[PDB]
Amino acid sequence: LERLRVAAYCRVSTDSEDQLNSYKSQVQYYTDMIKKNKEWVLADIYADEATKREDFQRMINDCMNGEIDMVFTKSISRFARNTLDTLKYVRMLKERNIAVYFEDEKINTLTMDGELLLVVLSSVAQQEVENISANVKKGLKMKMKRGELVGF
Amino acid sequence: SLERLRVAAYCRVSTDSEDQLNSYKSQVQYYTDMIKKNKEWVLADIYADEAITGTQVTKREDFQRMINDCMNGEIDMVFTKSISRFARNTLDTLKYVRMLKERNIAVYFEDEKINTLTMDGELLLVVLSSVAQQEVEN
Ligand code: NA
Repeated sequence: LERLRVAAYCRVSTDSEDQLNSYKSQVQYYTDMIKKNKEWVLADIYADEATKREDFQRMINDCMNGEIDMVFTKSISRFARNTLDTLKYVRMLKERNIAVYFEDEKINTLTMDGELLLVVLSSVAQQEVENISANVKKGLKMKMKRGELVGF
Repeated sequence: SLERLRVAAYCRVSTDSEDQLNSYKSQVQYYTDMIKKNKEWVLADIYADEAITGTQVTKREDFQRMINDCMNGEIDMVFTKSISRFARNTLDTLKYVRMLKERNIAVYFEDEKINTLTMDGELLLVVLSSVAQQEVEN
C-alpha cells in the first residue's frame, strides 16, 4: 500500500434546481478535494439518489474488503437514515480502523470526539427505542374493545 | 456575600421497591454526598419526577419546576444521570440545554460525562442537531 485510501459517500438530489447536490457536481467536488492531498488516493465515489440503499451497501462491502481507510460524507443525516443505523455502520467501520469524516459536523469518528459521538448516539438510541415501546403500549390502550361507544 | 455555586440535581425516581437504588431517598443521599465533597457548592434543590425504570414513562412537574427555578436565577448548574433520563426526546434535549446555556447554566450529564458549557457540550449540541436533521430528511 502506502497512501490512505479515501472514499466519499453522497446523497444525490432529485432535482435539478439544486445543482450543488447533483451527482456530477459531487463527483467533481470530491475528486478534486481528495486530489489536494498527495498522501491520499481516491478509492471511489459512492452515491444513492434521495444508508440509503445500494451504493451505500457497495461501499460497506468495499470497507469489509479493505479498500477504504476513510470515508467522507457531508452530514450524519446523509450517512444513515436513523440513529440505530448511524451507530451500526460507524461502529462496523471503527472496529476495522476505518474512519468516517462528517464534513458539516467536523467529526472524524476515530478521535475522542468520535468516541463522544458514539456515546451520545447510544443514549439517544436507547431513549428512541423506549419511546417507541411506550407509544406502542399507549396505542394498544387507545383501541376500544369493550363496546365503549359501539355495542357488539 | 458571593454565594456558593448553587447545584440542582434532576432525577427520575422509582417507587419500586425492586429498585431502591433509584428511590428518592437514595438519590438525595447520593447528591448530598457529592455536594459535601465540595465546600464551594451548595444544594439548590433535588428535582425528582416519578418514572418507570428502563422506560420513558415519567412525570414532568419537577422538570418544569427546575426549569422555572433556572430561569428565575436560583441555579448555577444541574447534575443529571443521563441524556435518556433528562428531557424526553432529542428536540426537547436541544430546547432545554440551549435555554440553560443562554443563561450560562451548565448541565452535567453524568453517564456521558458531558458538561454543556464546555467544548464537549458544543459537540453534544451539534450531534443532537444532526439527529434531529436526520429525522427531517429521512
Ligand atoms: Na458543600
